[PDB]
Amino acid sequence: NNLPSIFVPLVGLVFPAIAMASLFLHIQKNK
Amino acid sequence: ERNWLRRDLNVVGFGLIGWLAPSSIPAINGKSLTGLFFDSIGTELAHFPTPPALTSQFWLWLVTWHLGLFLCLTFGQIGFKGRTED
Amino acid sequence: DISGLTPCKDSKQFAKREKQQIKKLESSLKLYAPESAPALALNAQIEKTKRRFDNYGKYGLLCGSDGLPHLIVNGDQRHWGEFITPGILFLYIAGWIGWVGRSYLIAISGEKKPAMKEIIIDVPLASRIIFRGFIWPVAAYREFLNGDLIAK
Amino acid sequence: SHSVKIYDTCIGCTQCVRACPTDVLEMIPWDGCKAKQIASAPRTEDCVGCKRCESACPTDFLSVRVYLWHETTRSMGLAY
Amino acid sequence: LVDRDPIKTSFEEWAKPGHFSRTIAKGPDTTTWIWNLHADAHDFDSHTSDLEEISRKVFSAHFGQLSIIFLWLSGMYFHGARFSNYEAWLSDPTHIGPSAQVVWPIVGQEILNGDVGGGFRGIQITSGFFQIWRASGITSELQLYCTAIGALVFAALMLFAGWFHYHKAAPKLAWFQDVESMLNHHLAGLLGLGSLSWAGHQVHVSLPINQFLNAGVDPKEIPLPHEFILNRDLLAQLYPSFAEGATPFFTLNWSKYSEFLTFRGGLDPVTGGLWLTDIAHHHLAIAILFLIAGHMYRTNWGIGHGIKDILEAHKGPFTGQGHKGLYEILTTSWHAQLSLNLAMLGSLTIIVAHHMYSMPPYPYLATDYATQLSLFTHHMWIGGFLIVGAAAHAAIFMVRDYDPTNRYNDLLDRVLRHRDAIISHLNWVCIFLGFHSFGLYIHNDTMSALGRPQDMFSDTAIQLQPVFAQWIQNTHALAPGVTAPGETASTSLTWGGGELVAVGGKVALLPIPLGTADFLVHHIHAFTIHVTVLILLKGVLFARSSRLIPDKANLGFRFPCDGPGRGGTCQVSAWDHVFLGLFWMYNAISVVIFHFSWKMQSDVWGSISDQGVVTHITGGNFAQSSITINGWLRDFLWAQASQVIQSYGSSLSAYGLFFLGAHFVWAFSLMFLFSGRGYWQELIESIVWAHNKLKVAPATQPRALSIIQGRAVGVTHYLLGGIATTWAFFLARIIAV
Amino acid sequence: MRDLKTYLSVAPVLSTLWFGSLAGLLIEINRLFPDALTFPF
Amino acid sequence: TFQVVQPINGDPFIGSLETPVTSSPLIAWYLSNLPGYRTAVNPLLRGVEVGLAHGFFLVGPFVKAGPLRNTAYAGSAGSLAAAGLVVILSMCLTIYGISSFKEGEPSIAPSLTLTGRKKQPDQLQTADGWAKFTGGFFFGGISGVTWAYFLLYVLDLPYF
Ligand code: CLA
Ligand code: CLA
Ligand code: CLA
Repeated sequence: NNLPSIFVPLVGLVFPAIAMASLFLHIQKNK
Repeated sequence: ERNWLRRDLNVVGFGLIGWLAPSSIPAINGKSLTGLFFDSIGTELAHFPTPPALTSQFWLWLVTWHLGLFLCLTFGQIGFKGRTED
Repeated sequence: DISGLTPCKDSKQFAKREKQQIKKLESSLKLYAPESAPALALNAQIEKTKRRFDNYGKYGLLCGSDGLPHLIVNGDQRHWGEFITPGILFLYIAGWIGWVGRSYLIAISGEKKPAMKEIIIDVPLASRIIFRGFIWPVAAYREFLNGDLIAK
Repeated sequence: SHSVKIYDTCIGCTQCVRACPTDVLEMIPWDGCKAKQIASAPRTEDCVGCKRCESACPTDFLSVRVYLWHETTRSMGLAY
Repeated sequence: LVDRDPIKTSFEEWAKPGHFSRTIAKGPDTTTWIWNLHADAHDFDSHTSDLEEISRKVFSAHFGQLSIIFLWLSGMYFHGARFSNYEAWLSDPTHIGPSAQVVWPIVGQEILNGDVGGGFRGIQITSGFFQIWRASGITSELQLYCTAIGALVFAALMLFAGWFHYHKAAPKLAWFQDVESMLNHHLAGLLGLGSLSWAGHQVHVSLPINQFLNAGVDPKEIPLPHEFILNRDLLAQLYPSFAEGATPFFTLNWSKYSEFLTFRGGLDPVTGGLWLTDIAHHHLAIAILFLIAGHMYRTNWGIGHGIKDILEAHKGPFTGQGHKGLYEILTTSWHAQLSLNLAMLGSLTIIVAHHMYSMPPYPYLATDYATQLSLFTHHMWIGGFLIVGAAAHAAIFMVRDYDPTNRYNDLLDRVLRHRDAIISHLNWVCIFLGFHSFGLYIHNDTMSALGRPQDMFSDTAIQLQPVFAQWIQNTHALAPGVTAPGETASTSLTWGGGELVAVGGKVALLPIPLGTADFLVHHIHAFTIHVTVLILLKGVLFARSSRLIPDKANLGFRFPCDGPGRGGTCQVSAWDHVFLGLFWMYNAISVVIFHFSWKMQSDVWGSISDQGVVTHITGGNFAQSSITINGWLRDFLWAQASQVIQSYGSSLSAYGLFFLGAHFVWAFSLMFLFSGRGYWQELIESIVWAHNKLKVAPATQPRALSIIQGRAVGVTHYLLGGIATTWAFFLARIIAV
Repeated sequence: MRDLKTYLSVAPVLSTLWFGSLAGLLIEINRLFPDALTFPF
Repeated sequence: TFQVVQPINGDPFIGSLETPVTSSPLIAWYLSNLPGYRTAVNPLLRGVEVGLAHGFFLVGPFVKAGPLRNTAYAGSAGSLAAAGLVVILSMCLTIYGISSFKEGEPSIAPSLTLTGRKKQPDQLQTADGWAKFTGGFFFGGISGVTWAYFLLYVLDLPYF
């Protein structure tokens, strides 16, 4: 199939970047 | 903090002349260190832009010439400037 | 035949081990003159190897399938010399040592500075106490009966 | 800031207040010992948690006790 | 200037342990007292604050050291005369393995007396004493017996001198602070005269006897050394120039001595070592140079230099007052001198280890592979240990003897005022070297595992050529006839001349090529050395104060921590920086010795046939296999450990036993390194409880080891286990092949 | 000498003498009766 | 006697020193003219210059050392990788700017020169200034990568 050519980069490069950016913004937040 | 070298450009000419004068004596089997370096420079320009090979004698002459030249320049600066502080 | 073992004297692998060891020793002797000292040493080694194998054969040990002696420690009377008698001897000796140490420690406990008698031993008192441990079982048992063995 | 507490087994030796590397501890008058003194701990916001005071106390178990707690810029010894 | 009978000779102090310290002399309340007794035994500074007493104590201990060394030499010479096969080896050096130790047959340990040739059974030695004795002209065991007797006499003399110069006539402080006279005497007399005497011995003894031996003469038919002195006709037959006597020397006709004073270079084809005439000329020239150099410093006659005057005149626009004040520091502190001398001696030992393998100075030494490997490794380890000790004592000086109010120095003050920049730059350099040296090995491993050999850093895919070292090799190979006209051959065969020297069917030395693997391993060496220098220099520079603990100098040189505060302060003392640098020194030296062993076995050592084809021990696999960590694990550690693990039942079984014993000792150290004191003190409390129950509780209360003692035990056991394992592995591998 | 006798009673010297004598006795015992695996008497 | 090293601005109690490396007139002139130190210019224009310079450089290593260096697709793959790295760096700059700066606050840059003269604090240390800088940097980096690829693989210039 062609699905692994999409989901492997999606889980290895895109989702980690989004999660790390969101988590850094969360931990750096103050009020 | 400015003019930290106490600029005196007479050192450049004096050091260059005081290196070129003794180094021009042909005590090396009829040849001089400056002469050997200049002939090596001339030989390596015949195949421009190809660089000198690892087995060429150019590098040895370059290093040995610049060692003495730098020694003359440094000692000239120290002597010229040290006359007024001691 | 305990655990399917066989006596050493009937074991063929035991003899093969002996033959291999002797043959290995004999190949080194051919490199030296018979009168030289190394030849004498190798002769003594060969004789000692033969004597050791004969003695192991005589004592009634048990061999496995590899031709190596095995020890039985279950308490059978036919193999009491393997574990029981050396164990009793060791227990006697260890009790002697411990009793002598305890007696010396108790002897110097009443002094002004008992610590200084531990780094610099009082030789005559220890020498007098050394002989007393030869009868340690009787003294220890009587002390246990009198209740002086355990600190109150 | 850390927590520094004093108990009434104190003998008034002064050795804890001489040992502190920041001014946290001081002597106050008292009654209950021969020396007529006891240690006090008014400035525990300046405590670094070194326990030099507890190494100096001669009581069987310490008459001064330090309990490590929330850490701040002063209590971490940061000069950044 | 001495004092007559300063201290009475008596046995009274022998019966009062800890007399040197007020605290220790009280008595053993706990077991910590016993450990405190041994740790402070030789710290003479803590005993008394008088410099004269410390100097007098220091002077006498060196006599005891010399006595112990002389006893060791006497034993070494005696064992060669009585329990060796030296005389059989002297007739056939290439087929007989040297041996000088024999074992009593007790519990079956006579198996260690394996054959070595010459009708002898013993333990093969790898110290190289046989070659030393052969190069000196020694032929019979009578001479060795005489040498052992003389060494024993000298040991007795040293012991008597040590007693005398402390109990009968102890020099004053003014005698010790005469550095000009000491330097003059140690240069002109100790070194120059020793070199001249050795040159004379080589001229009159070693040259004729070694010529006779090289000619093929039976050692029992060679004339005795004194016959060459009483009979000048024999020397004239060997060397015609001896017929003219010393007349050419005094008429400046020195060219007549060219027969036995040469400048050949290279190796002797018969023996595979350096020419002895070159060695004699070298020692003569060195003696002249040291004799001249010993007339530099001023003494009672006014001519010469003053060291203080030289120091005071060296200052610059960047350094302020310069070296002014360094003369007073180095004449009042024993620790700074010790640190400087330790560093220099360690560097010299490493240089000696590097030099002795490429220019083999002894006959039949290059073809004895085990001796070469052992000497290299031994001297590398000694140099590393001395270098670490240098930093330790520098930190001790910084903590104790630093006093700017009376001993100000501008150069030391300026270093302490910018230490942050130095430490940060060294940190960055270490990180850069670690990334760009070890990372290339991980890249190679990943590319090889993924099936992409064309993307590796190697001689076939991506070359990293060390062009600077190759240029130096080319310059040194072409030196004779261009820049060294007086030389006949190059200084070493490794420069790449192209010639091969073979002795008895084995390869002695030949050119050593450099490629991609050498680049990587050299940068690994640089990285490890830089990290070690970081840990030691940080430890020295921050000994007195830091931003974390401003008052660190008041706590001393050897303290465990300053408590759990400031986030935690474990390992802040200067002692802990030496404790941590020992581990990195071990790492660096292990890597260096592994590199040496594999490179030698792969590219140099081997056997030569009749047709002239060389078969190396491992077949030249270093170039392609060492570029990966898997290669080091497989082709070096796995393959070459088969000799040591198969040694049971043979004469090499002692190495097999030591392998496992050292493994156990190394693993045993991790208990002290990973755990802390409180657990063990709590555990002892329960054990003491049952001893109280049976009335066997000691009056000396048991205590757990201190924090520093536990750290020291751990590091000592760690180093012992690792070094012993490597030692057994190397010896078992190299004796068999 | 009383002080010399005191130095001979210190722990390390006494332990060394005791262990040397013990090792000698054990070595001679194993020399007279080698390879003992069982107590035959 | 003449001495070269002096304390920073004459104050010996501030943790720095003045050396020829830090205070040489040539070095001082060179650093003052870089875009990162032009405090009186629109941050967008400095960001565009920084992006252009940094994007132009990145093409070389990716092109020459990449997994497809020995194939006909070397240049395109290298340029695409450089563009991806530029995108990642732009994301990092945006995230840093969001985390560090709050809307409506004044600048936190120093407002004193080395000679004691009062100056307007840099506007790069504000949310708006950093956003402009990041948007200039992204546009500059993409433009530099495209220019490098164009020069290397659309014009057959005699390089190397
Ligand atoms: C010429 C060389 C030299 C000299 C004269 C000294 C002299 C000194 N050093 Mg020193 N040192 C040196 C080299 C030297 N060092 C080197 C090379 C290192 C680096 C490893 C060190 C590291 C070092 C440290 C870390 C310390 C010293 C200290 C000292 C001082 C006290 C030493 C003491 O009490 O020893 C006591 C001696 C011992 C406890 C013996 C140790 C035994 C070793 C570790 C194990 C041997 C194993 C053995 C084979 C097993 C057999 C055991 C047997 C019972 C069966 C003293 C002035 C101390 C100091 O000044 O404190 C303020 C200190 O803390 N040194
Ligand atoms: C094998 C274990 C190991 C490793 C890897 C290290 C590594 C390091 N030690 Mg170290 N150390 C160790 C054991 C180890 N030590 C032990 C047992 C001790 C004794 C207690 C010490 C004691 C010690 C001291 C005292 C010091 C160090 C320091 C250092 C660092 C040196 C500077 C540098 O950049 O090096 C190069 C770094 C490496 C080789 C590690 C990187 C590994 C490769 C390159 C993989 C890279 C992956 C890459 C980044 C992508 C990953 C991304 C991820 C998503 C997968 C380095 C990180 C020093 C320090 O702090 O720095 C100066 C220092 O002062 N160590
Ligand atoms: C005469 C001395 C003596 C005596 C009677 C005992 C008796 C005992 N010890 Mg013990 N012990 C001793 C010395 C002694 N210990 C020493 C010196 C140490 C430090 C090495 C220990 C360390 C120790 C531990 C760690 C433990 C015991 C335990 C025990 C109990 C279990 C039985 C046993 O054998 O344990 C085994 C005992 C040992 C292996 C100790 C080694 C034997 C030493 C070498 C004997 C030394 C004798 C001494 C030199 C006497 C000199 C006499 C002379 C002056 C005349 C038992 C009550 C165990 C217990 O029940 O916990 C409470 C336990 O866990 N002991």
